[PDB]
Amino acid sequence: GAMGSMERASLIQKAKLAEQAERYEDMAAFMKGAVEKGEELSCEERNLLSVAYKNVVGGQRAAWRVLSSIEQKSNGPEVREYREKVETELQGVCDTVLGLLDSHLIKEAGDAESRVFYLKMKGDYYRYLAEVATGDDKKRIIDSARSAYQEAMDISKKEMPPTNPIRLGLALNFSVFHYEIANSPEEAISLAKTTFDEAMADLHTLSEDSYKDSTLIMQLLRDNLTLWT
Amino acid sequence: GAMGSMERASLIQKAKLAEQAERYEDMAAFMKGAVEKGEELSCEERNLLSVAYKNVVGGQRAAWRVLSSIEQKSNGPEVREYREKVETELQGVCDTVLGLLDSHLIKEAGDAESRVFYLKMKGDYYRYLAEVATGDDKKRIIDSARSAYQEAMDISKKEMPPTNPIRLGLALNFSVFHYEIANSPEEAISLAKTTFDEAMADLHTLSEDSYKDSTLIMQLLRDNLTLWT
Amino acid sequence: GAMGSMERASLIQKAKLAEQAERYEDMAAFMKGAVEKGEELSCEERNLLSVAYKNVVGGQRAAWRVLSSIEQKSNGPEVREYREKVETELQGVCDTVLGLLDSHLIKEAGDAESRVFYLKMKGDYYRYLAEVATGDDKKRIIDSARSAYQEAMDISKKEMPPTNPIRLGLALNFSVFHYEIANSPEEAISLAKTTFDEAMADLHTLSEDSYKDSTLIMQLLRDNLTLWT
Amino acid sequence: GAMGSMERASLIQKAKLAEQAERYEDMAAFMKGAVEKGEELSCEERNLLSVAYKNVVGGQRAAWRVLSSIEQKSNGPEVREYREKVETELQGVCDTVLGLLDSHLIKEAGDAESRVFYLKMKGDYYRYLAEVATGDDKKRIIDSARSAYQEAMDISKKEMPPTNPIRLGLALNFSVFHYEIANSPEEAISLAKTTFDEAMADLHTLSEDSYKDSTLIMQLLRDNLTLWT
Amino acid sequence: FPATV
Amino acid sequence: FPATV
Amino acid sequence: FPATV
Amino acid sequence: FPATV
Ligand SMILES: [O]C(=O)C1=[C]C(N2[C](C3=[C][C]=C([N+](=O)=O)[C]=[C]3)C(C(=O)C3=[C][C]=[C][C]=[C]3)=C([O])C2=O)=[C][C]=C1[O]
Ligand SMILES: [O]C(=O)C1=[C]C(N2[C](C3=[C][C]=C([N+](=O)=O)[C]=[C]3)C(C(=O)C3=[C][C]=[C][C]=[C]3)=C([O])C2=O)=[C][C]=C1[O]
Ligand SMILES: [O]C(=O)C1=[C]C(N2[C](C3=[C][C]=C([N+](=O)=O)[C]=[C]3)C(C(=O)C3=[C][C]=[C][C]=[C]3)=C([O])C2=O)=[C][C]=C1[O]
Ligand SMILES: [O]C(=O)C1=[C]C(N2[C](C3=[C][C]=C([N+](=O)=O)[C]=[C]3)C(C(=O)C3=[C][C]=[C][C]=[C]3)=C([O])C2=O)=[C][C]=C1[O]
Ligand SMILES: [Mg+2]
Ligand SMILES: [Mg+2]
Ligand SMILES: [Mg+2]
Ligand SMILES: [Mg+2]
Repeated sequence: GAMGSMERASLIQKAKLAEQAERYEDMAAFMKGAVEKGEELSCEERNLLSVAYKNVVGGQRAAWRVLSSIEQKSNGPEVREYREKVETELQGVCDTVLGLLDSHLIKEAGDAESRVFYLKMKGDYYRYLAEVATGDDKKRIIDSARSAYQEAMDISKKEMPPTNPIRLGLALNFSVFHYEIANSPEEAISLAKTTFDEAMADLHTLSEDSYKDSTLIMQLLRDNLTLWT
Repeated sequence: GAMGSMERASLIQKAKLAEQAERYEDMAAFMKGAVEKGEELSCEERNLLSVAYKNVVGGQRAAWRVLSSIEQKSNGPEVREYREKVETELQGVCDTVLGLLDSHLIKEAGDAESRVFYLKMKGDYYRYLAEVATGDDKKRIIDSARSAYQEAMDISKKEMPPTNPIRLGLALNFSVFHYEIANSPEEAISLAKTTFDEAMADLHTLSEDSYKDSTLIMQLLRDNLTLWT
Repeated sequence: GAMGSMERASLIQKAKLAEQAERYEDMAAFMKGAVEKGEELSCEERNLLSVAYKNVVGGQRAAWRVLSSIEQKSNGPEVREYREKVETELQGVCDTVLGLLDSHLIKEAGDAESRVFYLKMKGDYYRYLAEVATGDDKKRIIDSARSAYQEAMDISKKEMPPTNPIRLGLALNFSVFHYEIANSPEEAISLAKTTFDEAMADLHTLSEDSYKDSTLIMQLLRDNLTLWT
Repeated sequence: GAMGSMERASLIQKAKLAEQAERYEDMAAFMKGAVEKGEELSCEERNLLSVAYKNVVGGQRAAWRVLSSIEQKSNGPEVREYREKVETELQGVCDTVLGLLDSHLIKEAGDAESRVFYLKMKGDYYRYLAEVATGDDKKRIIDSARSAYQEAMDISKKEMPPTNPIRLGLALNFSVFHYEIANSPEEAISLAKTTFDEAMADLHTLSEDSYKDSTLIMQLLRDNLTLWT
Repeated sequence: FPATV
Repeated sequence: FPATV
Repeated sequence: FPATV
Repeated sequence: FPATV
């Protein structure tokens, strides 16, 4: 790989520089290189990886949605061709993330937090593939996303408090999956409300290191429930 | 080239789609491909080219400034290495634009507007090279930028009204060149004030197609004069 | 009056202090006192008067609209009582402005600009009375507003260039009167478009002292036409 | 009083309408009338009273600061006269609030929350009087504010959890009093840090009804400490 | 609401 | 769109 | 100015 | 930074 000759510690350092420069493609490449050194990631490093790839795929998703809207309103091959170009790049990034998860990061060992974190990522990037998939392949990608979200939920419900930001973010995203991907708005609503209510009931479990993240995601759950009711 | 098999009209169409998707690297590539078909650009196409490359190099410049600031405050090789990586990419984009200008776009013929437009671009991209240049090469890039700005000024002063947005934008940018690149804040201030004052004195020359652009740039001249006095 | 013992020049000075403090009730009281010294107002003083009373009545109008909305959705006497309280205060301010216009400011003499300015104010404050009026009295207030707007239009069309900010603002407001008060959206649209188009056709008449005001109001005309089409 | 003939329940209802209309002078008058019916206020009613008067005096304070700045930079009697006019009105509102607190609201009985709430108000409005006071009277108003803040602190420390929003807001404001009024930036900093740290240490005491208020004020404590260090 | 000045 | 993190 | 509530 | 276009 292009990062193979660089020290792991220098890759992490350069990922943090790229974050500060808002150079998220660079940041993702540096963190992919660090992952490939084969050592487990710390919590901080985990979240350098995730923010980098989320920003890359987030921009591709926003571009795809713009072109897709132009395309469906148009009903010359140019809009379809360019939408397909962006779609191919987006699928490539998702396949890169999913391969790193399967090949290096997901394991039968580590924090409960660690396994939930990467399993949530797997559900998310299968969801992004599902947003652009068609026909025979869509409903298979859906099943893959569901099984990763569900394994993550099973672990988080047993090993993490109901205010844990990863547990909350997982449920927020799984709830969106139900609504936008699986056409089950009632499962989406039930999960968001249950997650919010169980966080309130055990609000005493907020952690002084992460309570701002917890309460932020609790509002996002309320936001989606407002949007959906 | 990768765009060589695509119709010129499809390249323009896809540049406009990429603009709407805020995919400015794609947009620049499509417009480079269109330029290379060898036909002169229309006014609209001119400004698709310029906005595309300005956004690409603008992001590289902002990243370079962030890393450069971290670097100079740091006084490990990692910050320098990454700043040099970004710097090399920025120089590559500027060299690409300058080669297109010299090889295809700048000509002894066409609108006065056309020649001023591309000569302003040449001054600008030599200025961006100057922002990161050192030593022997800096002061040469400076001369190249100056001579392109000055040729553009000579033409605009003879062939365009003092409210023309290209004439105004050229003078705004040339004034910034004087201040930030040539360490001549008094030439910068004198040019900005003269340009503003001559626009006001002949304000009756505003065009119904572009007066909003003219008055916008007139305020930018005032803004810089406020910043500089 | 409470301002009767204060020098005119001190009243103007204190109106400007109240403006800077955003104390618009005070500002209006100071300018009413200055008007009552019996000397004509300068252009600057004219616009201290107008901005002061516009801010006072603007706040009363926004409060009235909030209460009125609550009231009509409610279909206890409390909402009606309080809406009537605010309505009475709003009518009192409008009656104060209209009495100053009739008793002191409107005259058969002075700038064309001066007479148009105050006649526009008369139309405006009759319009604000019309927004809360009912039945027998509404359609009379409407006629009063119309005749003041129309006299102002007649003068402005003969004595002022089509880009003059007062002429433009008058037509903007008269166009809103047609739409919101007189239930004539086609007269509203025709006037806004004619005013905009005639400003563009004679854009060379923009004044270096007021062109920013002119172009601002030209966009407001376009905004309303967008909203209405 | 002007509100004497109105039912208490109608006064509360109209205070809520005035809040929605952002008519805070009206809102304060309605709540003063309700207080004067002689029944204790509920928590909700307490906070209708406080928000109403805070908005009235907040606008007077902002106007006073603008005029005071103009005045001290000016070193004609007009700026001083108008600053004194605004100052007199501000003192009048503060005296009105302090008289309501002493005559009706502060009591040797009720919630710990209730007594802390009104004692915090007493400290606050003595602080606003102190901001404009001079000489012989300033340092007396200071003592009055201090003794009310300190009684409130003594109660809150014994009867309320360290995350209670009233306890936190009291300490935030008392900390500002130390810094801005009593020229004791080290007492200000020590109190803000102690309050924040003790809230974090007992973060498990956040209440599901008010945790958003608690965490908001915890950030305000951090904000002031950033500003002050 | 529509714009007025 | 609905919120995700 | 410093924050108060 | 100063404004350019
Ligand atoms: O990895 C862990 O164990 C772990 C990580 C964190 N966080 C936060 C976080 C929250 C949820 C997710 N999520 O995916 O749901 C990912 C990251 C975060 C965020 O940017 C963020 C915070 C709020 C809302 C959205 C984004 C950090 O940079 C960070 O470090 C907090 C507690 C943790 O336990
Ligand atoms: O090419 C020509 O002849 C020509 C082109 C235009 N413009 C504008 C323009 C103004 C100045 C420059 N400049 O470089 O100084 C470039 C583009 C523009 C902008 O985005 C823009 C407008 C205001 C401020 C900054 C950017 C257009 O998209 C566009 O078409 C207007 C009149 C013209 O004559
Ligand atoms: O009085 C005159 O003769 C006269 C006055 C001015 N203006 C402007 C103006 C424009 C239109 C109206 N209008 O009512 O339509 C009132 C005031 C104004 C504004 O705040 C303002 C500017 C833009 C948009 C809205 C408000 C000034 O403070 C001022 O002085 C400009 C040219 C003038 O000729
Ligand atoms: O009265 C009580 O017992 C009581 C009252 C509340 N609050 C909040 C509050 C917090 C602190 C103060 N303070 O003065 O410090 C006053 C009011 C409030 C706010 O607007 C607000 C919230 C956050 C920041 C600033 C303003 C409510 O409208 C309200 O009801 C929450 C818990 C309570 O126990
Ligand atoms: Mg993060
Ligand atoms: Mg452009
Ligand atoms: Mg004005
Ligand atoms: Mg409140």
